Amino acid sequence: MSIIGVGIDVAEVERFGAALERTPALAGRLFLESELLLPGGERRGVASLAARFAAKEALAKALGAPAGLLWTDAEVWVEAGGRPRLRVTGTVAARAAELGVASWHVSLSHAAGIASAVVIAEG
Amino acid sequence: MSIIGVGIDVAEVERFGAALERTPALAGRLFLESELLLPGGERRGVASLAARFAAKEALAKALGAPAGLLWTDAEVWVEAGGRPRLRVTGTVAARAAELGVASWHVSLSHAAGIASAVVIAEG
Amino acid sequence: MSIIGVGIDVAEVERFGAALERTPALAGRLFLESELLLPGGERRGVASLAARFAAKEALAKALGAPAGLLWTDAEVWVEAGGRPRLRVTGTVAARAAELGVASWHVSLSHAAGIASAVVIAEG
Ligand SMILES: CC(C)(COP(=O)(O)OP(=O)(O)OC[C@H]1O[C@@H](n2cnc3c(N)ncnc32)[C@H](O)[C@@H]1OP(=O)(O)O)[C@@H](O)C(=O)NCCC(=O)NCCS
Ligand SMILES: CC(C)(COP(=O)(O)OP(=O)(O)OC[C@H]1O[C@@H](n2cnc3c(N)ncnc32)[C@H](O)[C@@H]1OP(=O)(O)O)[C@@H](O)C(=O)NCCC(=O)NCCS
Ligand SMILES: CC(C)(COP(=O)(O)OP(=O)(O)OC[C@H]1O[C@@H](n2cnc3c(N)ncnc32)[C@H](O)[C@@H]1OP(=O)(O)O)[C@@H](O)C(=O)NCCC(=O)NCCS
Ligand SMILES: [Mg+2]
Ligand SMILES: [Mg+2]
Ligand SMILES: [Mg+2]
Ligand SMILES: [Mg+2]
Ligand SMILES: [Mg+2]
Ligand SMILES: [Mg+2]
Ligand code: NA
Ligand code: NA
Ligand code: NA
Repeated sequence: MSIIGVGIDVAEVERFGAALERTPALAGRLFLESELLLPGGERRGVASLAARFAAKEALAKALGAPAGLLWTDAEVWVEAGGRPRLRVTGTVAARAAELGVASWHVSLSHAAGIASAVVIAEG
Repeated sequence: MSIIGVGIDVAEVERFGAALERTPALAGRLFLESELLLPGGERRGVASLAARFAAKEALAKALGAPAGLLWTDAEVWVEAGGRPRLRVTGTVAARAAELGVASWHVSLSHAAGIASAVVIAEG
Repeated sequence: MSIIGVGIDVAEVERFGAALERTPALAGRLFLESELLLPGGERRGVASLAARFAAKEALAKALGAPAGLLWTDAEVWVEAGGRPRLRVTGTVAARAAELGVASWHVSLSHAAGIASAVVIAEG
């Protein structure tokens, strides 16, 4: 295998929270039900959601961000140890197949009011 | 192939714009004519230029930033879909050959007053 | 080989400096003697240390951040040309072996009050 694409994205946490609050429908357009909850069942916070949004944008960049990708066709899930993972379906899986992507790698960070993500697509 | 180097760079957009304005000659030392324009023909903005500068610094880091690299020997170009790409020539191509680099991967982001880039060299 | 993990981390420089000053013992828990010095022998500054901390956090993320990793078992060292490198020992080396990691790639940046690092584990 080799690298097919890389993406980076930085989101301003305050700006992202304001966007979610402005339009009630927005959270459900960007996130699956599972992404909106913490492992315990509590509602996921704004910085953590902003990092997940950054991850989806970074994923889109790694694929050359064609038209037709659905936010909900990229899912950030979490291993027991706390590690974030990408699962792709539908439109995002189809674009990944066009490019030959077999494996996804992601990391998230949030500090100083910004949420950051890096995504590497390999295949 | 495998990874030969990775680079990251973050630039403060306001500081970068101030530098360009202070010294008229600076833009032409850092950027090719093509990089200074948008696809339509309009002049590229400061945040976008700062991200391109960050990309060139990240590229230099991926190569171990030896003396003798010219800014103008790294070019950020843009696919129809909007995706940024690196093309290397001259001094930067020669250093890349020393290390066996065959492929370049880049992504750019700008938010909250900062421009960010990640570059991976593979070969 | 292929990619085993990626990590990113962003640290607020001011917050990190305040933490070091608050607890004298903290620097020695996070850093080896060698990391606390510049090539010349002078004491390494706060932004540079914050970037090294970010690197160790990014490394931990690339390995899935299990319990039991020691800060001091990840070392940032510097090539003559100025390039940062990772050397892993003990607990961090053992976790890397569990995952099959043969090679480490790191880059650091600090601007606009934030220190950033990206780490890729390959094997
Ligand atoms: C293009 C997009 C990925 C950019 O991400 P963003 O977080 O909004 O903005 P960022 O500052 O982080 O990134 C912008 C950079 O990404 C890069 N980018 C743009 N198009 C890209 C593509 N086709 N592939 C890879 N990278 C792309 C560019 O380098 C751009 O900077 P530049 O124009 O100065 O060169 C994003 O806006 C998007 O998903 N496009 C559609 C917008 C939209 O309708 N929202 C999503 C729902 S469909
Ligand atoms: C070295 C250079 C790449 C750093 O990038 P920058 O955007 O200016 O500063 P950043 O904060 O983002 O990066 C600094 C970090 O990059 C790393 N860096 C320095 N030298 C490096 C090299 N040889 N290879 C890879 N990374 C290097 C270091 O880890 C450094 O942090 P540290 O000294 O605390 O360990 C950059 O200053 C440069 O191009 N060097 C020459 C300066 C110059 O004259 N300008 C360019 C025209 S020649
Ligand atoms: C988990 C840890 C790596 C996070 O790094 P940080 O710089 O403190 O915080 P960041 O904002 O940069 O990163 C947080 C993100 O990292 C990711 N992360 C958490 N656990 C992870 C793990 N097991 N593997 C990979 N990434 C992980 C998550 O995506 C998290 O965001 P989310 O919970 O919203 O999804 C770090 O706190 C740590 O080393 N854990 C132990 C804390 C500690 O005691 N200090 C270190 C001495 S043992
Ligand atoms: Mg963005
Ligand atoms: Mg953004
Ligand atoms: Mg820099
Ligand atoms: Mg910088
Ligand atoms: Mg962190
Ligand atoms: Mg952090
Ligand atoms: Na499916
Ligand atoms: Na040439
Ligand atoms: Na050892």
